[PDB]
Amino acid sequence: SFSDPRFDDVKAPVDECKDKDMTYAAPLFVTAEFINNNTGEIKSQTVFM
Amino acid sequence: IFKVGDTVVYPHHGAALVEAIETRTIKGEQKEYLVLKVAQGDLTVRVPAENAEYVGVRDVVGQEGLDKVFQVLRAPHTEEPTNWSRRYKANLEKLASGDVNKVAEVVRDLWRRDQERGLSAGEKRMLAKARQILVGELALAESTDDAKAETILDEVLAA
Amino acid sequence: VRERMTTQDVEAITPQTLINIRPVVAAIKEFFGTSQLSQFMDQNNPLSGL
Ligand SMILES: C/C(=C\[C@H](C)CCCCC(=O)O)[C@@H]1O[C@@H]2C=C[C@@H]1OC(=O)\C=C/C=C\C=C\[C@H]1O[C@@H]3C[C@H]1O[C@@H](/C=C/C[C@H]1O[C@H](C[C@H](O)[C@H]1C)[C@@H](O)[C@@H](O)/C=C/CC/C=C/C2)[C@@H]3C
Repeated sequence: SFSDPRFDDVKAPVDECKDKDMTYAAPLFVTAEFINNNTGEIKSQTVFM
Repeated sequence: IFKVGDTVVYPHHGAALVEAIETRTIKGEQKEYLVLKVAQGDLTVRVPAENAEYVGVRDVVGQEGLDKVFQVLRAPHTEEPTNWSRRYKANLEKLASGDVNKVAEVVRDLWRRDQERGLSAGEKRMLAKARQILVGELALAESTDDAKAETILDEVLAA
Repeated sequence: VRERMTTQDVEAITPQTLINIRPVVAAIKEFFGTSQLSQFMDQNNPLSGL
Protein backbone atom coordinates (compact mmCIF):
# COMPACT_ATOMS: atom_id res chain seq x y z
CA SER A 1 0.00 0.00 0.00
CA PHE A 2 0.94 3.66 -0.35
CA SER A 3 0.61 6.64 1.98
CA ASP A 4 1.68 10.22 2.72
CA PRO A 5 3.15 12.09 -0.27
CA ARG A 6 5.62 14.69 0.95
CA PHE A 7 8.08 17.00 -0.78
CA ASP A 8 11.46 18.45 0.11
CA ASP A 9 13.16 21.76 -0.56
CA VAL A 10 14.16 22.51 -4.13
CA LYS A 11 17.66 21.48 -5.13
CA ALA A 12 18.63 24.80 -6.75
CA PRO A 13 17.04 28.26 -7.08
CA VAL A 14 15.47 29.56 -10.27
CA ASP A 15 18.25 31.70 -11.74
CA GLU A 16 20.93 29.08 -11.11
CA CYS A 17 18.74 26.52 -12.88
CA LYS A 18 18.33 28.85 -15.86
CA ASP A 19 22.09 29.41 -15.84
CA LYS A 20 23.40 25.85 -15.59
CA ASP A 21 20.48 24.34 -17.59
CA MET A 22 19.18 22.31 -14.66
CA THR A 23 15.46 21.72 -14.31
CA TYR A 24 13.74 23.35 -11.35
CA ALA A 25 12.48 20.43 -9.29
CA ALA A 26 12.00 18.87 -5.85
CA PRO A 27 12.02 15.24 -4.69
CA LEU A 28 8.94 13.18 -3.87
CA PHE A 29 8.76 11.00 -0.77
CA VAL A 30 6.15 8.32 -0.11
CA THR A 31 5.49 6.17 2.95
CA ALA A 32 5.03 2.65 1.60
CA GLU A 33 3.60 -0.26 3.56
CA PHE A 34 3.93 -3.95 2.73
CA ILE A 35 1.51 -6.25 4.55
CA ASN A 36 1.72 -10.03 4.67
CA ASN A 37 -1.68 -11.54 5.33
CA ASN A 38 -1.04 -14.99 6.83
CA THR A 39 1.62 -14.34 9.46
CA GLY A 40 1.19 -10.56 9.45
CA GLU A 41 4.03 -8.09 9.09
CA ILE A 42 3.89 -4.45 8.12
CA LYS A 43 6.96 -2.68 6.73
CA SER A 44 7.08 1.13 6.65
CA GLN A 45 9.69 2.61 4.31
CA THR A 46 10.21 6.08 2.83
CA VAL A 47 10.50 5.43 -0.89
CA PHE A 48 12.08 8.18 -2.96
CA MET A 49 9.61 8.40 -5.82
CA ILE B 1 10.37 -13.02 26.37
CA PHE B 2 11.11 -9.47 25.25
CA LYS B 3 11.01 -6.04 26.84
CA VAL B 4 11.41 -2.60 25.29
CA GLY B 5 14.81 -1.62 23.93
CA ASP B 6 16.08 -5.18 23.51
CA THR B 7 18.44 -6.01 20.66
CA VAL B 8 17.23 -8.90 18.49
CA VAL B 9 18.07 -10.61 15.20
CA TYR B 10 15.74 -11.04 12.22
CA PRO B 11 16.00 -13.73 9.49
CA HIS B 12 17.72 -11.30 7.12
CA HIS B 13 17.35 -7.66 8.03
CA GLY B 14 20.38 -7.50 10.28
CA ALA B 15 20.10 -6.91 13.98
CA ALA B 16 17.53 -4.45 15.27
CA LEU B 17 15.85 -2.86 18.28
CA VAL B 18 12.35 -3.13 19.65
CA GLU B 19 11.05 0.40 20.16
CA ALA B 20 7.63 -0.30 21.69
CA ILE B 21 5.08 -3.06 22.12
CA GLU B 22 2.27 -2.05 19.79
CA THR B 23 -1.26 -2.72 21.04
CA ARG B 24 -2.88 -2.41 17.61
CA THR B 25 -5.97 -4.60 17.65
CA ILE B 26 -7.23 -6.47 14.59
CA LYS B 27 -10.59 -8.28 14.11
CA GLY B 28 -11.56 -7.05 17.57
CA GLU B 29 -8.70 -8.84 19.36
CA GLN B 30 -5.93 -6.79 20.98
CA LYS B 31 -2.99 -8.72 19.58
CA GLU B 32 0.37 -7.78 21.08
CA TYR B 33 2.27 -6.38 18.14
CA LEU B 34 5.75 -4.92 18.46
CA VAL B 35 7.43 -2.22 16.41
CA LEU B 36 10.91 -3.37 15.45
CA LYS B 37 13.00 -1.00 13.36
CA VAL B 38 16.29 -2.01 11.81
CA ALA B 39 19.65 -0.35 11.17
CA GLN B 40 20.50 -0.68 7.47
CA GLY B 41 17.17 -0.48 5.64
CA ASP B 42 15.84 2.34 7.90
CA LEU B 43 12.43 0.67 8.08
CA THR B 44 10.19 -0.58 10.86
CA VAL B 45 8.61 -4.02 11.19
CA ARG B 46 5.48 -4.87 13.18
CA VAL B 47 5.22 -8.52 14.27
CA PRO B 48 2.76 -10.17 16.66
CA ALA B 49 4.46 -12.04 19.48
CA GLU B 50 2.34 -15.14 18.84
CA ASN B 51 3.95 -15.84 15.45
CA ALA B 52 7.22 -14.13 16.41
CA GLU B 53 8.79 -17.59 16.46
CA TYR B 54 6.82 -18.61 13.35
CA VAL B 55 8.59 -15.90 11.37
CA GLY B 56 11.62 -16.83 13.44
CA VAL B 57 12.88 -13.72 15.18
CA ARG B 58 15.88 -14.80 17.23
CA ASP B 59 17.54 -13.40 20.34
CA VAL B 60 21.21 -12.47 20.15
CA VAL B 61 23.91 -15.08 20.63
CA GLY B 62 26.31 -15.36 23.56
CA GLN B 63 29.83 -16.60 24.23
CA GLU B 64 29.07 -20.23 23.35
CA GLY B 65 27.81 -19.29 19.90
CA LEU B 66 30.60 -16.71 19.69
CA ASP B 67 33.38 -19.26 20.05
CA LYS B 68 31.23 -21.73 18.07
CA VAL B 69 31.23 -19.50 15.00
CA PHE B 70 34.86 -18.64 15.75
CA GLN B 71 35.64 -22.34 15.38
CA VAL B 72 33.29 -22.68 12.38
CA LEU B 73 35.00 -19.80 10.56
CA ARG B 74 38.40 -21.28 11.42
CA ALA B 75 37.34 -24.78 10.34
CA PRO B 76 39.17 -25.87 7.16
CA HIS B 77 38.34 -28.58 4.57
CA THR B 78 34.97 -27.35 3.32
CA GLU B 79 34.30 -28.83 -0.10
CA GLU B 80 32.18 -27.00 -2.65
CA PRO B 81 29.94 -27.91 -5.59
CA THR B 82 32.05 -27.23 -8.66
CA ASN B 83 28.85 -26.21 -10.44
CA TRP B 84 28.87 -22.53 -9.57
CA SER B 85 25.10 -22.22 -10.07
CA ARG B 86 24.44 -24.95 -7.51
CA ARG B 87 26.99 -23.23 -5.25
CA TYR B 88 25.25 -19.87 -5.62
CA LYS B 89 21.80 -21.32 -4.95
CA ALA B 90 23.17 -23.33 -2.01
CA ASN B 91 24.86 -20.53 -0.12
CA LEU B 92 21.99 -18.19 -1.01
CA GLU B 93 19.66 -20.64 0.75
CA LYS B 94 22.14 -20.90 3.63
CA LEU B 95 22.22 -17.10 3.91
CA ALA B 96 18.42 -16.87 3.81
CA SER B 97 18.23 -19.50 6.56
CA GLY B 98 19.20 -16.79 9.05
CA ASP B 99 21.41 -19.12 11.09
CA VAL B 100 24.52 -17.49 12.56
CA ASN B 101 26.70 -20.57 12.05
CA LYS B 102 25.56 -20.89 8.44
CA VAL B 103 26.23 -17.20 7.78
CA ALA B 104 29.71 -17.49 9.31
CA GLU B 105 30.35 -20.61 7.22
CA VAL B 106 29.20 -18.78 4.09
CA VAL B 107 31.43 -15.76 4.66
CA ARG B 108 34.47 -17.88 5.51
CA ASP B 109 33.97 -20.10 2.45
CA LEU B 110 33.51 -17.14 0.13
CA TRP B 111 36.50 -15.44 1.77
CA ARG B 112 38.62 -18.53 1.10
CA ARG B 113 37.41 -18.54 -2.50
CA ASP B 114 37.93 -14.87 -3.40
CA GLN B 115 41.15 -14.71 -1.38
CA GLU B 116 42.60 -17.09 -3.98
CA ARG B 117 40.57 -16.12 -7.05
CA GLY B 118 38.33 -13.08 -6.94
CA LEU B 119 34.94 -14.40 -7.92
CA SER B 120 32.20 -12.18 -9.32
CA ALA B 121 30.12 -9.06 -9.02
CA GLY B 122 27.24 -11.18 -7.73
CA GLU B 123 29.43 -13.24 -5.41
CA LYS B 124 31.21 -10.09 -4.24
CA ARG B 125 27.86 -8.49 -3.40
CA MET B 126 26.97 -11.81 -1.71
CA LEU B 127 30.09 -11.67 0.48
CA ALA B 128 29.58 -7.95 1.16
CA LYS B 129 25.95 -8.29 2.29
CA ALA B 130 26.53 -11.43 4.37
CA ARG B 131 29.74 -10.13 5.96
CA GLN B 132 27.98 -6.85 6.75
CA ILE B 133 25.05 -8.49 8.54
CA LEU B 134 27.41 -10.86 10.36
CA VAL B 135 29.57 -7.92 11.48
CA GLY B 136 26.45 -6.15 12.74
CA GLU B 137 25.38 -9.28 14.63
CA LEU B 138 28.88 -9.58 16.09
CA ALA B 139 28.97 -5.92 17.13
CA LEU B 140 25.64 -6.31 18.89
CA ALA B 141 26.49 -9.73 20.37
CA GLU B 142 29.70 -8.42 21.93
CA SER B 143 29.18 -4.63 21.49
CA THR B 144 32.75 -3.94 20.45
CA ASP B 145 32.89 -1.23 17.73
CA ASP B 146 31.87 -2.77 14.34
CA ALA B 147 34.96 -1.41 12.56
CA LYS B 148 37.14 -3.08 15.21
CA ALA B 149 34.86 -6.12 14.88
CA GLU B 150 35.63 -6.09 11.14
CA THR B 151 39.36 -6.00 11.89
CA ILE B 152 39.09 -8.83 14.42
CA LEU B 153 37.10 -10.88 11.89
CA ASP B 154 39.89 -10.24 9.39
CA GLU B 155 42.27 -11.41 12.12
CA VAL B 156 40.54 -14.74 12.78
CA LEU B 157 39.94 -15.31 9.05
CA ALA B 158 43.58 -15.50 7.96
CA ALA B 159 44.59 -17.18 11.24
CA VAL C 1 5.49 -4.59 -8.57
CA ARG C 2 2.71 -7.18 -8.76
CA GLU C 3 4.88 -9.23 -11.11
CA ARG C 4 7.87 -9.39 -8.78
CA MET C 5 5.70 -9.93 -5.71
CA THR C 6 5.49 -13.61 -6.74
CA THR C 7 8.85 -14.49 -8.30
CA GLN C 8 10.65 -12.99 -5.33
CA ASP C 9 10.76 -15.29 -2.34
CA VAL C 10 8.46 -14.73 0.64
CA GLU C 11 9.83 -13.33 3.96
CA ALA C 12 12.60 -11.78 1.86
CA ILE C 13 11.12 -8.75 0.10
CA THR C 14 11.13 -5.09 1.11
CA PRO C 15 9.37 -2.11 -0.52
CA GLN C 16 12.73 -0.67 -1.53
CA THR C 17 13.23 -3.82 -3.60
CA LEU C 18 9.66 -3.97 -4.88
CA ILE C 19 9.26 -0.53 -6.43
CA ASN C 20 10.93 0.56 -9.67
CA ILE C 21 10.49 4.34 -10.01
CA ARG C 22 11.85 4.37 -13.57
CA PRO C 23 8.47 4.36 -15.42
CA VAL C 24 7.15 7.21 -13.26
CA VAL C 25 10.23 9.37 -13.81
CA ALA C 26 10.22 8.52 -17.52
CA ALA C 27 6.52 9.39 -17.80
CA ILE C 28 7.10 12.77 -16.16
CA LYS C 29 10.13 13.44 -18.38
CA GLU C 30 8.26 12.48 -21.55
CA PHE C 31 5.30 14.61 -20.53
CA PHE C 32 7.26 17.81 -20.04
CA GLY C 33 9.83 17.40 -22.79
CA THR C 34 8.19 16.71 -26.18
CA SER C 35 4.45 16.86 -25.69
CA GLN C 36 2.30 19.32 -27.59
CA LEU C 37 0.54 20.78 -24.54
CA SER C 38 3.82 21.51 -22.73
CA GLN C 39 4.94 24.42 -24.86
CA PHE C 40 8.07 26.53 -25.00
CA MET C 41 6.97 29.82 -23.46
CA ASP C 42 7.09 32.78 -25.81
CA GLN C 43 8.07 36.15 -24.39
CA ASN C 44 8.49 39.12 -26.66
CA ASN C 45 6.38 41.21 -24.24
CA PRO C 46 4.59 40.55 -20.92
CA LEU C 47 1.20 40.68 -22.65
CA SER C 48 2.21 37.75 -24.84
CA GLY C 49 3.47 35.92 -21.78
CA LEU C 50 0.21 36.53 -19.92
C1 LIG D 1 -0.80 23.86 -33.84
C2 LIG D 1 -0.51 23.96 -32.34
C3 LIG D 1 0.40 24.86 -31.86
C4 LIG D 1 1.18 25.80 -32.82
C5 LIG D 1 2.59 25.29 -32.98
C6 LIG D 1 1.24 27.20 -32.23
C7 LIG D 1 -0.17 27.83 -32.18
C8 LIG D 1 -0.82 27.82 -33.59
C9 LIG D 1 -1.86 28.95 -33.66
C10 LIG D 1 -1.26 30.12 -34.43
O1 LIG D 1 -0.96 29.97 -35.64
O2 LIG D 1 -1.08 31.22 -33.86
C11 LIG D 1 -1.26 23.05 -31.39
O3 LIG D 1 -0.97 23.50 -29.97
C12 LIG D 1 -1.39 22.52 -28.88
C13 LIG D 1 -1.81 21.14 -29.42
C14 LIG D 1 -1.23 20.71 -30.66
C15 LIG D 1 -0.81 21.66 -31.64
O4 LIG D 1 0.69 21.70 -31.59
C16 LIG D 1 1.35 20.97 -32.60
O5 LIG D 1 0.95 19.97 -33.08
C17 LIG D 1 2.69 21.66 -33.00
C18 LIG D 1 3.83 21.77 -31.91
C19 LIG D 1 3.60 21.18 -30.48
C20 LIG D 1 4.75 21.31 -29.44
C21 LIG D 1 6.03 22.03 -29.97
C22 LIG D 1 7.29 22.24 -29.07
C23 LIG D 1 8.27 22.87 -29.63
O6 LIG D 1 7.79 23.47 -31.24
C24 LIG D 1 8.78 24.94 -30.89
C25 LIG D 1 9.36 24.77 -29.76
C26 LIG D 1 8.58 24.09 -28.92
O7 LIG D 1 7.27 24.77 -28.62
C27 LIG D 1 6.69 25.71 -29.65
C28 LIG D 1 6.35 26.83 -29.07
C29 LIG D 1 5.02 27.58 -29.57
C30 LIG D 1 4.55 28.93 -28.90
C31 LIG D 1 3.67 29.66 -29.89
O8 LIG D 1 2.78 30.54 -29.21
C32 LIG D 1 1.92 31.27 -30.08
C33 LIG D 1 2.68 32.11 -31.06
C34 LIG D 1 3.75 31.38 -31.79
O9 LIG D 1 3.14 30.63 -32.86
C35 LIG D 1 4.56 30.41 -30.94
C36 LIG D 1 5.66 31.22 -30.25
C37 LIG D 1 1.02 32.23 -29.23
O10 LIG D 1 0.06 32.81 -30.05
C38 LIG D 1 0.30 31.50 -28.13
O11 LIG D 1 -0.63 32.36 -27.56
C39 LIG D 1 -0.46 30.29 -28.72
C40 LIG D 1 -0.27 28.89 -28.03
C41 LIG D 1 -1.04 27.64 -28.60
C42 LIG D 1 -2.22 27.28 -27.61
C43 LIG D 1 -2.14 25.73 -27.26
C44 LIG D 1 -2.54 24.67 -28.40
C45 LIG D 1 -2.49 23.09 -28.11
C46 LIG D 1 7.88 26.06 -30.90
C47 LIG D 1 7.21 26.14 -32.17
